[PDB]
Amino acid sequence: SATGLGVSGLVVSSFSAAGKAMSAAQDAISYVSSMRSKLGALQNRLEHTISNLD
Amino acid sequence: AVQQEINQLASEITRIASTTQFNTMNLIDGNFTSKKLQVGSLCGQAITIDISDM
Repeated sequence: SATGLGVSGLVVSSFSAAGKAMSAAQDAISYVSSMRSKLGALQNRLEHTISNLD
Repeated sequence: AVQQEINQLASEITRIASTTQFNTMNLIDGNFTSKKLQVGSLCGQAITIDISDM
């Protein structure tokens, strides 16, 4: 969610808060990258498990 | 007769100062201080635009 990723209420109305919004949006790209890394490596396990059980 | 033009021209300098704008902000009235450009991908990669009163 926007709360779970820290992008709830990004405020861009000045250089300082707009840089704090850039930091949060890049950290959120890094959080979603690491979550999709877990789901990627996990689907690697299951394509191997299906190749094994079959 | 010189003073007529030396007063009208000095009024024109202050008309340039309060009238010239970018995106509706005054540039050369002296209130364009500490106005950061953001010139890269990360939080706070600034260049500062500063202009004295003209």
